[PDB]
Amino acid sequence: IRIRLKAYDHRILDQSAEKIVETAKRSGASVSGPIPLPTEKSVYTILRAVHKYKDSREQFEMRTHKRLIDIVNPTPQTVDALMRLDLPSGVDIEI
Amino acid sequence: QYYGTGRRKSSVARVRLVPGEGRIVVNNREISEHIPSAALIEDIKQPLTLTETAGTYDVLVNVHGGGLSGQAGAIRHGIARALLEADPEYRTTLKRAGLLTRDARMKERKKYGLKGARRAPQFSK
Amino acid sequence: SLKKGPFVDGHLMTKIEKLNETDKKQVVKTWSRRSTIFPQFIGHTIAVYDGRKHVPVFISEDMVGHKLGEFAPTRTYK
Amino acid sequence: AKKSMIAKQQRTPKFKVQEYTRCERCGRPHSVIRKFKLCRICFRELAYKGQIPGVKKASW
Amino acid sequence: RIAGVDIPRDKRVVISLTYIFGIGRTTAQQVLKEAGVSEDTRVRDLTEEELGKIRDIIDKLKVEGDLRREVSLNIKRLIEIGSYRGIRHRRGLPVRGQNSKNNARTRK
Amino acid sequence: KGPVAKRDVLPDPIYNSKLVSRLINKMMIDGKKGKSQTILYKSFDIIKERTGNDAMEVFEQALKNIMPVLEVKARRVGGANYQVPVEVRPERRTTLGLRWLVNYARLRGEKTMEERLANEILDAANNTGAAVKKREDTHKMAEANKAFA
Amino acid sequence: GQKVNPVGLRIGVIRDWESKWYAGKDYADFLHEDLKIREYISKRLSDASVSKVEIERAANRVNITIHTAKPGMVIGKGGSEVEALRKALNSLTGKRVHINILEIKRADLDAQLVADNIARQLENRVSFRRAQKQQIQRTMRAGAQGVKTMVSGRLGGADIARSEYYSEGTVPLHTLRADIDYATSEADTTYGKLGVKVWIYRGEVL
RNA sequence: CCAGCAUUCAGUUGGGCACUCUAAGGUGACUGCCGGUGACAAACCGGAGGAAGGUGGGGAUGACGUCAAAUCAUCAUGCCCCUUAUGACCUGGGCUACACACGUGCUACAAUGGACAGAACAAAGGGCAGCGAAACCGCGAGGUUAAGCCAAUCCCACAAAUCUGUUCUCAGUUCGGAUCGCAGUCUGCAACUCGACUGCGUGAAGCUGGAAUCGCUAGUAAUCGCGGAUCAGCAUGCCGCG
Repeated sequence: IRIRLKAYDHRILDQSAEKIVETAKRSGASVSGPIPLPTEKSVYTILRAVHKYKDSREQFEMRTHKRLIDIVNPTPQTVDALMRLDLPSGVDIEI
Repeated sequence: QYYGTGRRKSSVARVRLVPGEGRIVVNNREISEHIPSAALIEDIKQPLTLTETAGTYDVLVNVHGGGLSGQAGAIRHGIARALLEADPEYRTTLKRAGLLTRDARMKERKKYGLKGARRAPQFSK
Repeated sequence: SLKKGPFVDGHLMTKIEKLNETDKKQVVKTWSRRSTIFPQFIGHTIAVYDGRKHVPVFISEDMVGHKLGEFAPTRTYK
Repeated sequence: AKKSMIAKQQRTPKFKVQEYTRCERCGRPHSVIRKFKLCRICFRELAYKGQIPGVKKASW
Repeated sequence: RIAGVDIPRDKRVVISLTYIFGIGRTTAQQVLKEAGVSEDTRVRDLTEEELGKIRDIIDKLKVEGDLRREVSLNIKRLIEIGSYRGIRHRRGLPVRGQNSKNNARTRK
Repeated sequence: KGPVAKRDVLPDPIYNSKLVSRLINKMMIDGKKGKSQTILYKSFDIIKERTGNDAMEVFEQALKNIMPVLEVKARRVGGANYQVPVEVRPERRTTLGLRWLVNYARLRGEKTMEERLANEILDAANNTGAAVKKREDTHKMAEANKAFA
Repeated sequence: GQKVNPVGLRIGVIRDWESKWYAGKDYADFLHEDLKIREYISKRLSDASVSKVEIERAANRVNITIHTAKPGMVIGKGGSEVEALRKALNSLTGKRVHINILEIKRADLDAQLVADNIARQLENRVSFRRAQKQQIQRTMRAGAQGVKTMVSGRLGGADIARSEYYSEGTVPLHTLRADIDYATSEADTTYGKLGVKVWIYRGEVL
């Protein structure tokens, strides 16, 4: 069982971290730790001026950090619990 | 049996000191097998030579990443910290000779508008 | 191109087969500088557009392997 | 030529090569980004109003 | 000499033969592949049975005048048929496709 | 502002010195240590051989015929072009000798700098040499301009 | 080249986003479908004085939180006005749109609507003298640790265009702990096009 | 990720949370503390501890205003002007012209080099009509089919300089690689003007450049490759990385 969270904000994700982990722990699913993973990030470089000034740039960087969730036991009571999870949509859970 | 880690110019070294005779093995390779230029061979040996630790400890090396002088440069910190674990007595002798710093001279990032991270391109009038 | 055959437009192949089937005839204003030259085109005179006019050119047994764009002087100089 | 240049990009051209990029907010070519389908100036002022969910300032 | 113009007697086997017009480096290697002469001997010091095998391979190729003709034939071909690339060979300007306001100093 | 010094690396594998590694930092074209080190250790093997001596005693004795005594600084008053006699620091004797070694070494002209540098040192050990007059002409610039201090 | 817009210099570090979802396969076409939303809701409800919009792509749901400082113009009966909103947007999106409205306490502290009221008074032909100083005293008596307002351009005069301060209190643009609301708003005048820059310091975080 | 534990062509099979690494939260450096200084103040000088010492290196951040500096061609735009045309559509041309100067960039003028072979070493980024392995075939650029990968799993990607041999011997040459011919490959409706890259040939100019000028305080100077935006296609360009 493999569950991957990947979001934009560390405050939302760490708040949403134990929402999966502790609730699945209630039915005893033998869930692994919230393992982090390297952040697929990207750099956009854009000229700051309208018209001139190629040598005066205005860089913008987009960070998508992600943390991993694995479950050992099936425990179909958790499958109903994982289905009914209600989160802010920035995290985009995928199983 | 003492253990250490080594980092210098973006490369990772793992140093562990089994009681041996001074043989240094680099991920099942040897020194001249992997690193030429015997200037750095006496330079990687520099923490071993000040304290009397000449022919008494064999070294397992895990060179990871980087380039050769940065790779061997990570070991000459990692040999020290592994050999710091043996006795903290001669740490004061080593620290006066440097060798504990983990040199913070990382390669600086290129600025936008500048060629080589401090170089202004050219100029006219 | 390499192996797709020498490129022709559909209008160029059309009227020259109408030209080759009966008799050599009047010139043809082509707008297809892009097209190649086939060995059936020998002796057929056609008008290639230059940018502002259709210049008439000749096709011989030597001007075979190239395209029509070799005969369009588009940038006059002195 | 603006609204026709918006329209011609939103038509179907004669060939698939003659598709090009246009940002649909301040429509002009010369750097509409592929990921955002947005323009070079229009990336910047839209970033500074809490929009474009990912991008912030850049410093590493 | 086989080309009618010499090779210097003290150079190696490949590179002395590259002075032959029409013959470059990799053309020399294909000949000596058929010759099998190890490519590093003094070309003052050969045998003619070894060098007779050097001759007939050169006899098989467009080497001395024939390669001087056919490109000059092509120059005389494409200029006298119009063929805009002919005019770029004609006037003293580049041919392969370049700008004109920049250097181009190989031809004026 | 104020004085700011810089760092340097001590050892040498062969000829276990300090100033030799400073010469290794000289002739480092474009960031090549070992490519210059390949030039260096092949040269001193000849220097040990071609003159049957230890190459260290050949080396600094050649330097003593290069290491100057007086620099010359300047002074512009109108267009007079005045000069100033300058005492050379014990810092600068180490530095400016290496410049007058290596610049004239690569400029002489032989097969390799294994051969250019080796015969240059003997031209400064036995001090009849082209780069030795570079020391001497500065004294000739110092002897004329001595009158100012 | 003058001062950088202090919202985007603070976005993510302290100030949260407005557009909030995750990118899968359509992250260009999420924005175009959402930029049409903000242009539509600012069109019909500029008279309703709607400040800011946050958008959630909620797995075939669209959650829009609305900050206005009054529902009474925006819900009307409560059932009446919001159904005309969701019927238009579900036609504009093609999928479901859920709408929730949040009322703004202390309406003279939000930069989108404070600057909007100046542009209303400028198009009602009021000069800047009575304009800015009335607006600041609304913000100072409401509670604000620093208010900076500036109207730049032709003053209704003929040619000589110029910027004009009136400000009081502390405006720390470079203390990175800010909580500073910043917004601009244009104004269509008889003698051209006035721009209004207004930003308010509210108090930093410890 | 692999130390210990065997199995392995191989972290592969097990097995493991040590170590590395990943990314969240603390912690730490403050002239805090020791000495000397001046006033005793701020602060300066030295020493200690310490991974790190005097705002640790760097970023982002650019006061009031200056130049009526730049943009009606990003957009918005008052005013003016146009309208079976200054608007819209298509083909094709041109933006790439070239007697000649100028900035701005690379490749070079060689022996610290050239050629061949062997050996070993990165960081960061990118991938769904997108990457394409392996495989076979082409001298090759590549073709062919195609595993695997919506990605720390798979692919781009075998890094180059380096090191060690071999050969080269100081000359316009085994340096140069333009210019140019022929033969090719890709993408695309289409490579003529007007693409890139190989394959063969050809092999000039130049042998450190006049007056004058330009950059740089330590991982910088120079040097060597690589990734990406941009794009069907195209980089000596610019970002970014070791």
